[PDB]
Amino acid sequence: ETVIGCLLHDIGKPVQRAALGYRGRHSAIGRAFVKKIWLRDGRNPSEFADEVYEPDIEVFDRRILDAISYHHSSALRTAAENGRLAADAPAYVAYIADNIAAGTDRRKADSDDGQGASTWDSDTPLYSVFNRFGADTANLTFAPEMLDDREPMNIPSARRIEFDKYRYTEIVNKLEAVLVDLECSDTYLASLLNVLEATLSFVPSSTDASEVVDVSLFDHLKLTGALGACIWHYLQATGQSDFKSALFDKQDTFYNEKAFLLTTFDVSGIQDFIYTIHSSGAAKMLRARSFYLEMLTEHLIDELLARVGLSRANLNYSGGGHAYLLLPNTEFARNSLEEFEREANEWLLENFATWLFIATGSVPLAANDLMRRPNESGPQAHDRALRYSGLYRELSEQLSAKKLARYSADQLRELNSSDHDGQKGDRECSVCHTVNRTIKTINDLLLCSLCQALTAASQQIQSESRRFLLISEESSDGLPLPFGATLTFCSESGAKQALQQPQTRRLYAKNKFFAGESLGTGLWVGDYVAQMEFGDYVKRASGIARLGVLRLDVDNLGQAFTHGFMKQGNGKFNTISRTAAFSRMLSLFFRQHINYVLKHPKLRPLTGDDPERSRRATIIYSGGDDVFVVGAWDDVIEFGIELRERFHEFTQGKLTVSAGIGMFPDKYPISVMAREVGDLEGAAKSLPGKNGVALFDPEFTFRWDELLSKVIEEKYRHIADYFRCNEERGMAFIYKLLELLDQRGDRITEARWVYFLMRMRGPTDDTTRFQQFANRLHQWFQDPSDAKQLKTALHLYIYRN
Amino acid sequence: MNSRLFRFDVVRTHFGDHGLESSTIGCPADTLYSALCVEALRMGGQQLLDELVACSTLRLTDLLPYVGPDYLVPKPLKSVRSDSSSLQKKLAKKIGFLPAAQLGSFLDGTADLDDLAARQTKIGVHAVSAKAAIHNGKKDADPYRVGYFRFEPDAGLWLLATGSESELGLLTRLLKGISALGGERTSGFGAFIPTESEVPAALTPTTAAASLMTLTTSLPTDDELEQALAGATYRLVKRSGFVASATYAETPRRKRDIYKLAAGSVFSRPFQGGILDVSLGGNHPVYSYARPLFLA
Amino acid sequence: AKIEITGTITVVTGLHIGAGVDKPVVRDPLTKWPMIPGTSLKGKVRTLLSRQYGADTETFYRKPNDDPAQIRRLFGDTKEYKTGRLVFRDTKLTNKDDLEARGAKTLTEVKFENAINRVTAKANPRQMERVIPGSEFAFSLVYEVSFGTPDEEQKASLPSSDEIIEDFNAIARGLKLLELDYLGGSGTRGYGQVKFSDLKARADRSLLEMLNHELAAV
Repeated sequence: ETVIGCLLHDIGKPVQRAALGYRGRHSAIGRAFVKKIWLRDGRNPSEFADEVYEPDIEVFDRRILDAISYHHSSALRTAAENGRLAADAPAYVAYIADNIAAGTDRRKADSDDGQGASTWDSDTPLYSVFNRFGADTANLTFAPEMLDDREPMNIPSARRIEFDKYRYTEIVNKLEAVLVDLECSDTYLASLLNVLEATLSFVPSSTDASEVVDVSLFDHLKLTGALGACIWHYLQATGQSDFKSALFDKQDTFYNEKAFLLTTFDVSGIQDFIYTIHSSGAAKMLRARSFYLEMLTEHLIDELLARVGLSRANLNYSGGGHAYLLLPNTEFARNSLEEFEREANEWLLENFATWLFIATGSVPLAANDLMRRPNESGPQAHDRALRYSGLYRELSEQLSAKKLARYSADQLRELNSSDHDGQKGDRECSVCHTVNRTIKTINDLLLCSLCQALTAASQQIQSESRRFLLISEESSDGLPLPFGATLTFCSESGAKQALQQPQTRRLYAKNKFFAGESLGTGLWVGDYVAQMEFGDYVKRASGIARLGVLRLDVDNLGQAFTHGFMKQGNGKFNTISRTAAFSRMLSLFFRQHINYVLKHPKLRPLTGDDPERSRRATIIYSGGDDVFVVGAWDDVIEFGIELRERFHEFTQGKLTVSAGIGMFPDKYPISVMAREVGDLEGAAKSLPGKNGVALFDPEFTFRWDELLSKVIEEKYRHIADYFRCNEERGMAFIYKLLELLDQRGDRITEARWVYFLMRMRGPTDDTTRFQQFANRLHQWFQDPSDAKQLKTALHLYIYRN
Repeated sequence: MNSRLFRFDVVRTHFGDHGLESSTIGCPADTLYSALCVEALRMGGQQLLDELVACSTLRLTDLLPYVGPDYLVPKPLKSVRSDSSSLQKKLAKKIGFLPAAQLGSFLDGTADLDDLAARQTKIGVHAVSAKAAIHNGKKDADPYRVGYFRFEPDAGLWLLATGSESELGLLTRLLKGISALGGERTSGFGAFIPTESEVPAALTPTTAAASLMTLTTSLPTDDELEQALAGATYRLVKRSGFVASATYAETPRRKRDIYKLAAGSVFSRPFQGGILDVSLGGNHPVYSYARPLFLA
Repeated sequence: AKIEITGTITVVTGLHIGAGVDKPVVRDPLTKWPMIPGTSLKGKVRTLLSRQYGADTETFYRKPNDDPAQIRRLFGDTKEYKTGRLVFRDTKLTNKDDLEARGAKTLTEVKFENAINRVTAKANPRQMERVIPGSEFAFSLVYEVSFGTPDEEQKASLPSSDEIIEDFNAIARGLKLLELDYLGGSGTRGYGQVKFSDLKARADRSLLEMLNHELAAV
């Protein structure tokens, strides 16, 4: 109840874009925006008051409404030099908050016709975050429509979006849903700081046309808290009993001071936990332990929060076990940092010995090093952001030492010579294959207590209803967590009487960011489970019955911000709100927008015959850099290009990918279901253009433009179409064909090529189109790369049937 | 003392890690020395084993790849000074070995990475080989999926071993007659031919010569672990297994679960190695090797 | 040396060792040649030689773990484990050249098959991939000099020339039978009759001449 002004001092943009009849600027809108609706009053928003000197009304009613008061750098005079507001109000906390935010965020872009001010507007859209990426400048405009979790995914557009009502009576009625619960509870810093991510994701914070606005409200509203709730945990340790004095003479105290701390933590060994399963559990436990490793992951930042009460915007980055974190550069937090890193690690030696080890590096951070200085030319603005790389490359070389000495010597010799429970190796598990637990041999296989626990998850966790959960404290039932916690899965429909208890350590919900009510502090998760077990996607397929694998990682993601801004304009654009934006969109593309491209797809060149025949695959983990999907081979190989055709519509030619798709039988083991498809994104990532794909082998390595055009829609859309009408014709003829493409380096194979070609026509078929049907297949034969596409086109039809 | 360079012809092999369907290129010597205390009972009389149960006067390396004429010594775990791009930051962990020279150029971010990773696929392929399982009772037979490693046609595994030349002469007494190595060796796997050649003297044991890079998954004593850890760039593995051998003829049980250090790890100070014993319950001692050997 | 018996297994009809082209052969992933795996030459002979030495005297053997001594002397087990005395060379093709220089082009032909359902006389075709019926494979197998490890404290029982000649008459009837039977799959239909040739005993000097005559008589 002392950090409340971190968020709500920017509410003056969209209310006059919704025409609720206020007047004045963003300080005047929001200081009466929470006067019209929050106090349950039925008055008109066109005549609200300015300033009251009431003695009996305290902070909870006055300075909650007066937590904004004055936030911009031009109206600092009234709240101080007329005595309108004293130091014990959080508006001063919110004044320096947006000042250090927009002083490090708001900069006009490099246009021709400058000196443009940002004022009251009701038409302007946000533009693409990917404009400044690359040596080209795009003009694509993020249309500020509704984005609270509907089908489809929302894409950038080039035209100027028409200003309507329907999406904007929907935004304010969403603000009618969760901005009426603004009361003295937990819903301050956990509820509001997630459900406004999607609503305010395409809405800009400015008006100026001498700039191209890429930062939204939320990537600035996060930075109002992440620099505002940061400094409050820097505040009383630095010696402040009056907030005016830190902005009356020491408003330029951060010339060379360090008041911020940039940290990380990574769980090194996420992938080599999920991909060691030797037996049964290949079908079920492959998804559950990845669901386990992502579920304590969000809990793993949450104990670095629960010790101090920071924001969940302090994770500016999140996804894949990794979470960049900004802290105050005090020493109470730095001490309790290493309390967090070591003790959770100290818990890990009871359950997972040498797999998971988390570790935190640190960079003490100034404030002038982010902002572009006055009078920074070419040889002067270039040296400002070299240190902005120097807080990342010399943050990676903080955890390029912790990942080499991971355990103390007093710790390992506890475990270096032990057999716990003192028993025999007749009881030894199958999945996690450990010995120390009494192996409770259920379901006719020796499975440990952990492997017993994950079998209890998949009764309800991969079903399509029980995607809610609960983290309680250190109890017996559930999945065990560091820092005194269990982890469970349930529903919160009729079990809210177990969700209104104070024995809940952490609370979450599923993908659907549920406004109106609260089903949990939800995050972005994987709910695409068509059927539960892996065997149900080889039990239906007319054609071959092969479980198809898919793994795909976006290339070069270490150069996403270190060298992804500094090639166009000499890198003045390197700032925290411009770099927490694409890492706020990747938390929707690879975590929620993949549910659109899977539940109702578009491209169907193998299956066809229905536009919204759902993809029968199942994604292992929707998160971050890497997507892992396994289903039947049929739906994956179309969707594996189709998702990339929802990827080249966002980066629009700057970010590259390489995927991997293989086909495997049902009972195939996992430990070589990820060591061979680790060559299929291991060979087409070794492409000179790096934007390709590799199917079924390292010798098929094809570009993304060479695959959907040359292979399928040219060559596969040649073969099975002449006997489209005779759909059941001899594929016992077509496996003669690709013998010849292996012996193509012999001379008479030209003769045998045309020989077998006109061994198909005659008087028993329609031969109006046969001379060209072999001639297309005759010209493809001679070229030493035309048939390279052809072999895959032949393989698609024989594996389709 | 001399040392011994051991050139093999390992075509297919299977050193598992956590089961059978995977494999490893390296044999951490607690797997190799345990063979020398089970492929000596099959030649000696349990006197050759008892000659070398717990002496550890012999320092031997592990079974690391070689591609052609150059030893593929391991990628050390030292902090690279990658002042270059982040792709070759990531390209280091996709590289397990490198030739005998480039390590000093490697450690400061001053080296190539798309030739060493380009000789990864010159070592050999991580293959698989499907097989069909038991007629369990009278029912339908299952498969069992077992995966291996396959070398290139000009590779194998190397070894450097030194110590007392009498107990070194009994290694080459054993190895000229040690059969198919690896795990699943009663089938065609792990078979090879051991040959002797003169060592590279560029790879001397620098136990205190300011190059504290080992060539063996090893361990010091439990107390002296507190001394060799302040600047240790180390990784921990499991060296577990099963035991179920003659003179121990009961239900198969396990070795004791140990966690030795890495095999190319670089430390702060010199250390000693000793034979840890992993017998938990039962008659004859079974023991892990942990006696390292160093490198320039 | 050890007693490492060589061999030259010649296919005489076509052989199809499943390795599951829809149903391929065992493809050596280096040279894309045909091989014979070490466990389709071991795990077949156990299903024969435990029904020739066993199943003479009305022995059932419902698992491979209760088989007789000179089975489990040679093949080993999980309960008693005398010794694993037979380690087989996983073997692959000898002459790809003279097979192809004398006319072949593919090294793995395709055989066609049907399946007439006897309800409506309908043909259901099927394609089967064999090896070329002249595909001469080389072969070896390793018997050891075998200092036996005694699980009892009857220390260091090395077998001399007494017990070892009984197991030479085991593999004799191991591979006399395999010349008169299968090696591969989709059986009772002519797939993959083999013919072992040029067998030799290979390593004392007095012992060796009788070691031939078990295996020469197959």
